Amino acid sequence: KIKVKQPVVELDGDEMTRIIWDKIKKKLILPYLDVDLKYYDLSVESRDATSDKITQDAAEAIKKYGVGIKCATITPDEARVKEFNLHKMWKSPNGTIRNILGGTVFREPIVIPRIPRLVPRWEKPIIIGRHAHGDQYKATDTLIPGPGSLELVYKPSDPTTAQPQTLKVYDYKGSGVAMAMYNTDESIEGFAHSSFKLAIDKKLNLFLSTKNTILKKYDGRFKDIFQEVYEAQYKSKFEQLGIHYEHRLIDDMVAQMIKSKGGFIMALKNYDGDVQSDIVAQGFGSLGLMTSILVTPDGKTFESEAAHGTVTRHYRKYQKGEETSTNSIASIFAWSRGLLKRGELDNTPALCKFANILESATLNTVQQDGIMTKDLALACGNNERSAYVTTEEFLDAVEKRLQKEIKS
Amino acid sequence: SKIKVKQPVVELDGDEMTRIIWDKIKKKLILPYLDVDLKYYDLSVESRDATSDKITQDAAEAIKKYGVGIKCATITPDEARVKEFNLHKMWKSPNGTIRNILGGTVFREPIVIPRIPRLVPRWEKPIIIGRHAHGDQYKATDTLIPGPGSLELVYKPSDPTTAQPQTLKVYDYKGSGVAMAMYNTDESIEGFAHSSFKLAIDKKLNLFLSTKNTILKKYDGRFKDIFQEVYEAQYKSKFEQLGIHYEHRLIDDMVAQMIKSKGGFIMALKNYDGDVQSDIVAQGFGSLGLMTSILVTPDGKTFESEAAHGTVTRHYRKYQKGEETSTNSIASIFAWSRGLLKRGELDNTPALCKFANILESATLNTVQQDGIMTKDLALACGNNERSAYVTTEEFLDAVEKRLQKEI
Repeated sequence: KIKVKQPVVELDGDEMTRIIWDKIKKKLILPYLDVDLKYYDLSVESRDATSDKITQDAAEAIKKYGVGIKCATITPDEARVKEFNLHKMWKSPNGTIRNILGGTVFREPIVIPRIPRLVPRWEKPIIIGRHAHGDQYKATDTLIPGPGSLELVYKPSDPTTAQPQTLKVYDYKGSGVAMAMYNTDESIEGFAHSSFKLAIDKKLNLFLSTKNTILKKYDGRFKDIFQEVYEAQYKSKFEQLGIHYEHRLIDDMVAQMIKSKGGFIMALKNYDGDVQSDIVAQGFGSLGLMTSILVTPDGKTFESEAAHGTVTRHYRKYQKGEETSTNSIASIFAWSRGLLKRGELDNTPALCKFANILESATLNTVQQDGIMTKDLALACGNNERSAYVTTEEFLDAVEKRLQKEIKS
Repeated sequence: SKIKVKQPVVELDGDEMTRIIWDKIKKKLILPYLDVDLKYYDLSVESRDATSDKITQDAAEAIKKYGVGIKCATITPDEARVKEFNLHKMWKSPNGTIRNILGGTVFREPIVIPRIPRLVPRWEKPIIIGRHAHGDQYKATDTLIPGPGSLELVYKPSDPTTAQPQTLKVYDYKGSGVAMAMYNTDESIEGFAHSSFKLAIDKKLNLFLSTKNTILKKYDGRFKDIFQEVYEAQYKSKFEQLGIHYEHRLIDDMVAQMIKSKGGFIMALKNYDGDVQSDIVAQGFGSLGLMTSILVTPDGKTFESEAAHGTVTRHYRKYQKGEETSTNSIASIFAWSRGLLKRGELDNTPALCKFANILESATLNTVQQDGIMTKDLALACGNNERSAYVTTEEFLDAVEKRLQKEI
């Protein structure tokens, strides 16, 4: 058994992804690793009970130990709130964790050669650096009942060092909606730093995307700080490596991305990184083939998460005792990438090496042995029922592939 | 000879290379065949500067006065542009100003030339984006925060009897940063709704509203709620009879699904999303240039047909030196034809609608059948050599030649 030097923070999730999660742990991880798992249950029932405090505790534990691994959770809506006697419509646990940790959520596709790419030219991986902090995800929005004035008001704590601002937003002549959001220079700076370090580390071109021609101050800040940071510590390293940094308007970027062959990093603001993430994932093959990892600017805190959401459809079938074919690759990779970041901080090559053949064994099950879940089988245009295996059958096959590739 | 257009048309001139092809189109493909009174508004950078951007204001009002506006691509100035042009102020995007004054929805769909390869192979049917043309980030107030302090969204109602004042805490800064507020009205969302549903019925297509209502529960919730209310009130029945469906989606689901789809549906989108996604769609179908963009109003009496692909100076700079140029004009031609189509529909002038359809037909056949195309479409087809494409003037000459035949 490989000794993990430091404990790992484990965040458990909901429904089908939770059922899959437990088997990954007990079969693909625990048998091979002596690891101290700090368990935090982020299920809807656990969150509702603790009044969502568990999410905060879990986030703070990741801050303490350095590495967190998270299972897919459900963000409750009106429908689920009514069915599962929920106190309120609890905020996204991912949003809460991201806000506490801050930084950048790096998302890139899990490339399986056999899978058809919906955007054929995309040969090389596209990495998305989604700023994890604020904007829409920490926004204040409200209904405007009728005619009136809307104002943005800033009051400095120290009126001697800074000035007050009362900016005219809008004069309503009827009912409508109003929202305000924010971000800090500290957070945008960390976002930049991580974007530049990954570009250097992975030898790729970096593109920041905003809309600074429309939002001159809010987006211009993203552009200015990035260029500031680039000139501060990264100019030489970029020139020596032969890679380029460039700011573009979100129009050019997304368009040039569709037209490209891939092979570059797109640093995106919280919202854009969220939307484009799925475009990229889907373009490369499927939503279920994408890693997602939160990194802090200091390079010591990590949160590896299962990107794909859990479908209730598969869960009910499972509760009825019917068979399921839910992919577990995203969940498996959540573990492996988390275990990698753990091994690099602790300086444990055995752990690093283990996580690599774990990934290798999972991908080879699909690529080499043709054993896969329904979604991939269909993506390959394999309409036969005998084309795919069950949820359980897939995981068992990966277990045996793990055993095989460990000994060879 | 020369079809008589009853009502005058408002024309907005633009910048750089697009301005040059604009004039070449007008003089060769438009003026020789129509008796049009063109209300001319120069929306170039130098023109807007000199008038302190009031010419953009004038043009928007003219469009509302007459009904149909045809606009050329313009420069939205930035730091570099201010330096190169000696601008007095970094003028707001004219498009934003125009759309704010007129309101409504901008409809965008690819101009499909089957010979041109699709970057998203499965896209066999046009995807139409219905972009909300009103507020949000295109009428927002943003600012810089120098240090620690509070940030509040303050609302004071005009009638303190029907509404309560709102003072909401947005943030307490512990450092320097950025703040911004944006808005939208129910009246504008209702117009967005009506335009979207009407189109879906007109074209017999499924309609999907995308939103981030899981995060912006009140703001984005209002979009979903109004659309749904409008659907049930006067469109649900019609949709069911046609075998089409309206559905509200999360922006995450929709784009992923769109990329996965075979196409052939309308995508109602908020201002920002419409801007971003329409360029993705245009690109996926083959070329960013091959795209129509027309703003409509809920009442059905005002239109703004536009060229939305920008100007891209790299060709204009070659025009300055007297060098050769191969810029695509299909988009700018379609801006005219679509405008005149709306003009013809309004005036009940069948001969104009007929001329506009032939103009489109000729323009497209020049590429599809005869193989005459500009540098950009040639590279899309996958041919690097020079003899693969023609010059800017050559393409327009070819279109004109084919225009004269099909008449």
